[PDB]
Amino acid sequence: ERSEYRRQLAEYLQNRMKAISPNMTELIGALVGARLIAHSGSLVNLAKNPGSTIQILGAEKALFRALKTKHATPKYGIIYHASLVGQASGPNKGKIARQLAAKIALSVRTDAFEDFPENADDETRAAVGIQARAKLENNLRLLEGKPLNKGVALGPNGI
Amino acid sequence: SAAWPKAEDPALVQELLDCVQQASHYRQLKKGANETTKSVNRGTSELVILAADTQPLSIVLHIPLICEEKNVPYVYVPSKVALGRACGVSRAVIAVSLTSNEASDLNSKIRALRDKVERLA
Amino acid sequence: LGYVRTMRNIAAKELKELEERYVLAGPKKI
Amino acid sequence: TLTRTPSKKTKFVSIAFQSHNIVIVGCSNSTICAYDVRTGTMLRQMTLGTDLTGGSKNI
Amino acid sequence: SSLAQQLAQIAANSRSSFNVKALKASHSKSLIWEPRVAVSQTFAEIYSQCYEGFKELCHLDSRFVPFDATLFSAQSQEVDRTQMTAEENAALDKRVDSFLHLVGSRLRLMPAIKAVEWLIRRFRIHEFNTGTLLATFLPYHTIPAFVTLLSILPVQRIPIEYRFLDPYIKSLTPPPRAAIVQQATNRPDLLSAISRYTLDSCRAKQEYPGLISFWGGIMAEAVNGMIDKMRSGRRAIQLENDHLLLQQIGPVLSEAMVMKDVPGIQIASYMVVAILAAKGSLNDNILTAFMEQLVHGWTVDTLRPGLVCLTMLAQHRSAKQLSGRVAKAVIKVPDLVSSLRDISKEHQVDKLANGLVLAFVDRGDIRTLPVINSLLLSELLQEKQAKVAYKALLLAAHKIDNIRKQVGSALVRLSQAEGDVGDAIRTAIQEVDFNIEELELKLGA
Amino acid sequence: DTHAVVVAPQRLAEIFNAAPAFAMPPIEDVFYQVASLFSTKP
Amino acid sequence: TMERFRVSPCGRYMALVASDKKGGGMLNIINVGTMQWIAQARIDGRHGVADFAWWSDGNGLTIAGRDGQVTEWSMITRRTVGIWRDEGSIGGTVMALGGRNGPAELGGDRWVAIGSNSGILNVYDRNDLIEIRIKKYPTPTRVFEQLTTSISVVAFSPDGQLLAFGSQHKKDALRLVHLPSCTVYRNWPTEQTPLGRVTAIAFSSKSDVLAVGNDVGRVRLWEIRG
Amino acid sequence: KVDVMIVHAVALLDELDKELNVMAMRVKEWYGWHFPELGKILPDNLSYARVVL
Amino acid sequence: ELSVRVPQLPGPPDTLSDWYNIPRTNLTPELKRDLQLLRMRDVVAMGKQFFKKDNRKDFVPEYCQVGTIIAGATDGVSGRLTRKERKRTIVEEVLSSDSVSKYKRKYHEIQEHKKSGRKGYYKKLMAARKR
Repeated sequence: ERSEYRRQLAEYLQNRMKAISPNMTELIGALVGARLIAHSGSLVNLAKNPGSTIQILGAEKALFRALKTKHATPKYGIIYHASLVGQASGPNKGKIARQLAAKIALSVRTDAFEDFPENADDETRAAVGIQARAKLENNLRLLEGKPLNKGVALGPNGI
Repeated sequence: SAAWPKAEDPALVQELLDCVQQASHYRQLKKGANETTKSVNRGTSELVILAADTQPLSIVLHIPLICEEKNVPYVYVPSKVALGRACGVSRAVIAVSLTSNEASDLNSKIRALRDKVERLA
Repeated sequence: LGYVRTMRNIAAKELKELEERYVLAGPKKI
Repeated sequence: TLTRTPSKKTKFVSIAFQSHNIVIVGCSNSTICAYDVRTGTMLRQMTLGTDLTGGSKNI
Repeated sequence: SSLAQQLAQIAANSRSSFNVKALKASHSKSLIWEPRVAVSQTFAEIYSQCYEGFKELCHLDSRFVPFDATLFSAQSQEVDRTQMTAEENAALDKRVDSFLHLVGSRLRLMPAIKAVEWLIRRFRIHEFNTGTLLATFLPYHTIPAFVTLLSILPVQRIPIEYRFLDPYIKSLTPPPRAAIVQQATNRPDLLSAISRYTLDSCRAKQEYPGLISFWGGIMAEAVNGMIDKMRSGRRAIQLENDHLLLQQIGPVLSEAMVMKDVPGIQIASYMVVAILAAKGSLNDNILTAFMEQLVHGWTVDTLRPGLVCLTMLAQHRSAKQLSGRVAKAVIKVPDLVSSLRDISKEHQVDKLANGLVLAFVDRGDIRTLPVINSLLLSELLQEKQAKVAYKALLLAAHKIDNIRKQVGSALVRLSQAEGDVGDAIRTAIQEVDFNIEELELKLGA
Repeated sequence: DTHAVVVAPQRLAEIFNAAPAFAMPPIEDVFYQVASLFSTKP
Repeated sequence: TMERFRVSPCGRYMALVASDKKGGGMLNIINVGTMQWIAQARIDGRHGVADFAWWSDGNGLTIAGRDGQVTEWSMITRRTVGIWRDEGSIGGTVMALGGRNGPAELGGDRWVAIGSNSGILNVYDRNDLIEIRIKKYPTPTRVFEQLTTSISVVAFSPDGQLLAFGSQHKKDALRLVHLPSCTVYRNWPTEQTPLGRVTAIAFSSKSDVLAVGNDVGRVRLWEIRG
Repeated sequence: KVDVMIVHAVALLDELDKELNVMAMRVKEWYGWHFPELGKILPDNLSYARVVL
Repeated sequence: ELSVRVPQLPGPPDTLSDWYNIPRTNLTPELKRDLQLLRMRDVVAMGKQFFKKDNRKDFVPEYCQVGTIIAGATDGVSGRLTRKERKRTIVEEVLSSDSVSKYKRKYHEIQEHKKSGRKGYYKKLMAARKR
């Protein structure tokens, strides 16, 4: 019974996130969006954050440890358990984390400050999220389809 | 619309972009919306110039809230491309934030410029 | 630069709190 | 108050209306500004040169 | 170390294993099974599993039944390829190439991968037929089966054209289309090998849309990069580079444009011709050669893509008129003007329509007059092209020595046209300064 | 009068790199994409 | 001063920028055959007139001032046809105006090219200025941001197919641009093309020869052949 | 739209995941006295609770 | 049923197979302080408790794991460190313990015995001669 209630709570969290912030829900999804809203406190409190802040929300202990001891800061925070940074591998993971955090900052500012005529469909209420997700998936597949370095193909002699 | 401290007079717009170019050569300038937000939140920012040609205008509307909380003057120029190549960027810059220091002719220009922005408000 | 920025944020918060406390401790009125 | 000039040294010396919503003002800093009364905006800043008859460059 | 070089060439050219560790490694190379299991497998276990795979493949498609008798036979359990003579080895190579062309369409399926695993583990196709196997796995260069084939391939057995794959064999990642396309623009041998593989399949009618789209995309991007390389600015070098590009391309496009039975490869060759005519600044006789072969080549299935590519080819020509047979088969086109309006919504058909009207007027046949009338009242030409076309029509009327009756009927209809075309036609009458009423009453009396 | 169409190769590489060779749109649709890329209509 | 002037293509008139900046520049227009003042065209700016160019039919002239305001001023009606703004120019430096088959009431020149002090040169199709009403905010056909320093020279081909624009303040900063495609030619100038610090350029009358003269004082000539 | 339900629901979701994990481990140790090999067969605790049911 | 394999082809051991996979030492500076303390634990209990003289050239072993005593169920009133004494490292526990003044006293006696006649003594002799 606890599992059934937790499943319907996850469905409710998804529906309420698509109600509140359709752009960010179209970008990363309802659970990671709810984690970001939770850490920042509110939607208009998340919207006042730069993209570099939204990149490393949640990784703050490692961040301030590294900043105070002149180590190297963490590359991402809560954003790591989104969908779109999990397809990459290698340094393209950190590059996609940067780009995704910037698009999340734009989408949260749009979902927290833009007005709508109240007869506005959800497909046009999540327009910035749709456009940013399509562009960001194109940039991800370019970063993954970057070819490897050419080499000299040697014969059996060494010639 | 939502850009109510608009700089519409072209003499004032030319003065704002000339001071932006001088601060850019002094490396006293923070370019971009995220870097502008960081400078305004940290409180090092003396004046902040947003652009009104932003196609979703709501992606720079959070900076008026932080400037109302931190009491720094913000103003809207017409063209983001003009702001961009005023900073010397070769991109479209939608928000810029120019900072202050101990003693400069540039700091005197900053004080006079925020007096003119307070005349707009 | 990152270390100096964090130390400057901490020191600016300390200055704001100390200046508030100093004003609270200690042709004006017509 | 509709608007004010950026420069504090601009003094308004004459005013005449072109139509119901367009006000033409002369200034001391060699300009003839053309404001629009409803929104308070500025259509165009006509200008005039120096005076080359004597000193005092501002017409 | 000239002796070590001669012995290295001998050891690379050798084919059969001669010590026990070499036999165990060459038997260990497999697609499906891990090497620790694939060492200890006799040829009855492999034949049982892979014949279940071939039974599934032969129930899917009908045409695997000769390979049921020759390649997947219970006697073909036992045949060693290195003990037969050169003609037996060559006939076995022909049978293997035919099976690989046949199985290339279903290669994402585990039955077909089991059949290829039988060929690899019995006949050693990864060593003796590396060209055809690597070419038939090249359209699937984004899949783990291609990663495994790349893992089991010998290094020195790959042909010279596919030696871009060496970093992707050293680090087991699938190669990208950028790498394949860049090696296609740099080497003519790789582009010739891909085009030769797909044309040798399409002559045997074993095409599939994945292979056709693969070849069309890579030859399009390769001709794009090849033109961007061949461009030089010097006149004689750009002449020689256009000639070298045509000598490297011409057989492939000259076959794939008139391959009537395969409309997919015909449309892909039309795509390559459109890129070659737009981007590469070619000559007028080369473009009339392309147009004449397209005109000889189309079907009903590729008629509207053929007309799009024909609009681009005729648009990028410096001459004004079309060379005969083009206009003859466009007479044979069913719905010319309505199709050209549907194209001119996106593609600027003006020079094609102008050359068509001029080439019809240059015929003394009188079965082209509905097409001439429709093309003139179409609103497709410009005002100057309409004026010079009507001037050429009245000059042909003056040149004729019935015929003049239909000519005068067409001329009075064109003079009594309704809109801006009729305005320009009467203006053309006023600037040729010849009266309407002379030929009017001459044809009416 | 017309000239040779200038097209950056990254656009054509995007046209063909949008999908693998299998599970790509049919060659009529890809031909219309390439032709509308190389169409000189303002 | 009489330093900056332009003779009309018909040869009848000649315009001289009057050295009086004061937030807006004027230019006095002189009949060539009698050398007498016949008109005066005044535009509003911040430092005056960056450059100007006569129209191709010879009547009006387009005056690009500093701080981005560009003004079409006719000779027949002898007042301003219109004012538009360059896109995002913080200050104009040079302008050129060429081609054929443009708008009939704006001189019949097709292209206008305006180079600013940042390094960016915008090229506008002059059939896009007509909305006689001029659009107050036209968009460029192409924005060239290849040169990094302020655009010092700009010159159209007399048949309107080439556009050469160059900056003086960098060694070998000259680019050559096809029209109407608005594509920078990549094969010239190369790393070893001896341009120098380019101070003046000039296309031939048949547009067969480009002449480039640098700050050292050396003219060099290039046949154009297509 | 108000986000206090968002922060409360996600804190509730984290606490529910923790308590559900500890109660599932408890029913594993609580039924492993009667059938211990079932915990090795089924590693998923929801299906373990369903089999106990 | 039977799938295409994933080809996965591209020194000292990481975990000991015979000792139930003790991980190799992540030689952090805190673990290095702890290991120096363990080789100097004779000095820490100042003569009240002597230890087995194990003196290898390298005090850092290859395989270590920093753990914590949990609980003896028979003794829980005095055999249990309180909340203000459960510290992070071992050196923090040694410093939070007593006799740090005893270490400082022994250090200052050693410092006097080592500054006994070295160079301040000779500077004082030279000054007394020059006066």
